[PDB]
Amino acid sequence: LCLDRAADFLSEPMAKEKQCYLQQVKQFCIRVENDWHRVYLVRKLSSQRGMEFVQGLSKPGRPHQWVFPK
Amino acid sequence: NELLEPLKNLAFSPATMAHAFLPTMPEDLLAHWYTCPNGHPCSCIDCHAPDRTQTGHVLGNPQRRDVVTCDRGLPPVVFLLIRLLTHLALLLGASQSSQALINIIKPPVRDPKGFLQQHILKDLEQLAKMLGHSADETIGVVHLVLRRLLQEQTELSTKEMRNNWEKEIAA
Amino acid sequence: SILDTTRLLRSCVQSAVGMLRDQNESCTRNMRRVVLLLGLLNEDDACHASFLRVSKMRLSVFLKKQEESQFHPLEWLAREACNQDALQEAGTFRHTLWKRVQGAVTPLLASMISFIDRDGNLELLTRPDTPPWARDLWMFIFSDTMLLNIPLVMYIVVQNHMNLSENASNNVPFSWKIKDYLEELWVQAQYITDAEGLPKKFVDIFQQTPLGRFLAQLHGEPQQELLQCYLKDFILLTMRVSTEEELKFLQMALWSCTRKLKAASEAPEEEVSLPWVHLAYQRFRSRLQNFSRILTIYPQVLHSLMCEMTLDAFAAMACTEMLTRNTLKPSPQAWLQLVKNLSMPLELICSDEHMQGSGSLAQAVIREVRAQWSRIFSTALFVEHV
Amino acid sequence: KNGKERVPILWHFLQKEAELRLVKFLPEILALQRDLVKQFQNVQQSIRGFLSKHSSDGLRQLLHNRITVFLSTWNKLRRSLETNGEINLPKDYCSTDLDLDTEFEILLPRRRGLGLCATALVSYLIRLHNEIVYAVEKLSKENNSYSVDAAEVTELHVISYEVERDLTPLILSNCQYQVEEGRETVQEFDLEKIQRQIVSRFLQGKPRLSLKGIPTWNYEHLFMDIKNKMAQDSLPSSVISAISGQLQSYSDACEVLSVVEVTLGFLSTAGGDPNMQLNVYTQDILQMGDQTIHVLKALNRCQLKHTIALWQFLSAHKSEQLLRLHKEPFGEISSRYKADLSPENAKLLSTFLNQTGLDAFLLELHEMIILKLKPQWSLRDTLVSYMQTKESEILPEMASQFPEEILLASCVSVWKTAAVLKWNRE
Ligand SMILES: [Zn+2]
Repeated sequence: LCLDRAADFLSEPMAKEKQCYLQQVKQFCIRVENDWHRVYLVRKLSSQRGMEFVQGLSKPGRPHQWVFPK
Repeated sequence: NELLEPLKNLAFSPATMAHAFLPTMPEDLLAHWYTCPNGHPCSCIDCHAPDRTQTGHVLGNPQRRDVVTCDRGLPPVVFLLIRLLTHLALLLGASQSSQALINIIKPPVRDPKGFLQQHILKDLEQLAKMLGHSADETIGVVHLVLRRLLQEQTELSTKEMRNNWEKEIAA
Repeated sequence: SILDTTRLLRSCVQSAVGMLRDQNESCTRNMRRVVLLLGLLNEDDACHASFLRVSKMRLSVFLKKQEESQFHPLEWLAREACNQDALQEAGTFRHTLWKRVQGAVTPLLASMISFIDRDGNLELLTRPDTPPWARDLWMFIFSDTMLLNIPLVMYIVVQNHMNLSENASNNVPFSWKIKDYLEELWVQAQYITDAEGLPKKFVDIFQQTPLGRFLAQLHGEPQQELLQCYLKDFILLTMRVSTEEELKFLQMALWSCTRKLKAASEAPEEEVSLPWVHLAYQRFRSRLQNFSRILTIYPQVLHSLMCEMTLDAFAAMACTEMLTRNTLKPSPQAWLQLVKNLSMPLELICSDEHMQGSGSLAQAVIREVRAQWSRIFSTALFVEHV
Repeated sequence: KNGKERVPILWHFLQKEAELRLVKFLPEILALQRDLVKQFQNVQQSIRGFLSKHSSDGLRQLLHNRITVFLSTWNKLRRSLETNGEINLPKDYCSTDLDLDTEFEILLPRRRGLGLCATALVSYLIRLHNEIVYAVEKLSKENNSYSVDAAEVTELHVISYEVERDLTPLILSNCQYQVEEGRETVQEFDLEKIQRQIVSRFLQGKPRLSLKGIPTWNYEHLFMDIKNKMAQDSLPSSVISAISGQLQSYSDACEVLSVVEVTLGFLSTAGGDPNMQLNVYTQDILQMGDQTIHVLKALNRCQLKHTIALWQFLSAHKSEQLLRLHKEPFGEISSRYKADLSPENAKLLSTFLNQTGLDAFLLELHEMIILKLKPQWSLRDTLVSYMQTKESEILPEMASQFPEEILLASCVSVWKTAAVLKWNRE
């Protein structure tokens, strides 16, 4: 549910609360060392906004690259 | 199929459909309360004495569009798909002749292409909500509908014929 | 001296009342209106004399306002001379001028009547059994142009809010205006103060108002009576009632709520004013609405009933007992529907989120009502399914 | 799942869910409308301007919140009212989102003009409510009507809910998940339980929208009200001759007419006994004494059931007097109706008059002039229309002899001619 909330936040085309939440979620995905969390985040973001937006995030110079596995 | 002829016009001869009824219209239901001979509604006291169906494209800002409501006995999903096909044909026509679609669209607007594109995006969102599938799967559902309309084998000058065409395309 | 203003008014009463219309189509109201007016437009007692004086003062204010939007209002007689139609219609010049004053005073008198004959308030002035405080408050509100502000129009309709019958009158004069004034002061205090402290600020604001300094002079029996009366009228202005026993039960409930508030009042139980009524209602609005909905769904509770609000809990217990005895009667269909319609109110009563700070009395009543409603509801499910 | 027959209540609720969500605001908008009506009653005549005249912070912000609620509701279902609305409205109204800079007429509930908007909205809301209730009733199989009319509606008889606090939880508790062995998990919605949990409403309402009315004189309305509340009649020949002889003066006629007008008003408001003498009703029930000195001699024979006719006669008489003196009896009438007639028109009018009762014709024409014309319309079409609207005794003379060539732009003149002829006979 947390990853779903984060994906809905990142799907928005963000005032001191969603930013802190996404930062905490990034720290969590970095710390827990689990690929499945990032996988589910990617899958939800895709189901929300097509795989084209996901692949666009996959490009260099993007602020949402941690969503992808290593 | 002949059911594709109206759309064809809207896609290649929209000028012929400037006075046509589209499936994307509320279809005023009136055609309780009473009306005085002066034109004042009352259920006299106020005055002391005892169709509205538009044409063309009468949907306003796509933003305020939230929920799809059908008043002609059709499922909301099929109604939405029909509206989406209609919007695609209207976008094709605009690209072909922008002024025809500007006259069809009520209230008029500057850029018909972006108008219909936003309508299509809102339609896809509503369809994904009312079907649960992903965005890609919703687009694929539209592609499936188009495939079926192709494989299977007028000008909507009348509201009744418009509703009949809606029923046939839904079937 | 220049004019017999009394006879002028008394001559314009019929024309003033013939321009009034009652929303509820009160037929016999106009005749009683003119009768009470002719009886009050006198100087027999100080009451009639004060009525007449205040009427003349208000009419003079109205006429001055009207004349301000004119050119040479002193030159009205001349305009009546320059106008031949009025002369040939009235005959003599004297009668022309008399009729001019009459036409100037008729609509103003009619508006004043419409604003002081809402819900049969005028009866309070004439009924001999009317308490003294009632007449005093009537004349105070009539003499306070600031409070009983009457806009000037430049036909008429009387806004009868309460559903009083023929010859029935609000127990408190100008109850509607007092209610509106209190609501205005309440919203003001709310905008000006916190969530807590609003009661005290509202009470103080009202006590500093002329109406409050006046009602404070009433001590003992009258005060009590007044309060009671107000509550009654208050309910009639807020809740649509069916019978008088329902109104009495709601009045007792609201009085218990007011006693509860005033007991937790930051102050001794000195005297209960009107603001406490509004505070109690706002506090226990949902409970009272629920009690009324119960009395409406199962009116039999009324005849099945015989510091703190407990009428709702006892009404729920009565409903439970009746359904237990009337179980499956008059037949499974009507009984089940009645149980369903009472499900939400009893569930509300049978819940801690709606009752707070109540007494172990109401707590025990709610406990028994729950132990009974579980039974009734299991039976109702068995009915509606099996 | 063919729920239209398996779960009709849920079907109808889901169809109009987005619109039903707004019914919870009907109490607030109705309270605002009632407050405005109370404040703006007995007054013939923007939102930002209406708020500007409130230095009261509390009441200012309260009214502003109510107005904002109303405007949000209106804009949310503005288009719906344009088509799916029993009350017809022009497209310009339901075509633009409104704000505090909008005209302060929409908020005022009226049956014509911008004030219709509010009314319409309310109706729609009520309708929606009613509809679902009907459905519930169609599922209840017992016609228990708890009708609570608009005069008193709180947040207890209106379908009020929240999608993200009431309905979504209710649904997330019926998405029963089922799992076989060797087959992937599956959802299933217990539709019947959803309907049962949603149908826990059991309430009803009705329309009695609060409004004011446009005007706040039409003697026609008074006459109709009296005829509905009372039975009238026509003055005989004896009473006519008596009043004519007694009322040799304009002032006396006008006094009698003032008494008649007061009586007409009181009767329209309440009504009375047709056969009760007029002087009696005036001196006893109304106490119209101290000024009925000479009038009583004329109204000794007149009953209340003659009042209306009396009025007419008196008025006519007055005009007639002014014509015997060569004065102007129609100063209040538009001078456009004062166009003279051509010789052929004069001959036709003379022919029609010689074959018609001058007295009744003059009375009816004067009544019509004073009630309506106070030009090119047909004095034959509109005249028969006015006569049949009141179920009057349609004579054969004027219906089969009135020269249609005569235009209404000279009605008065025509009338005048007739009077002159009468004055020539006497
Ligand atoms: Zn009308």
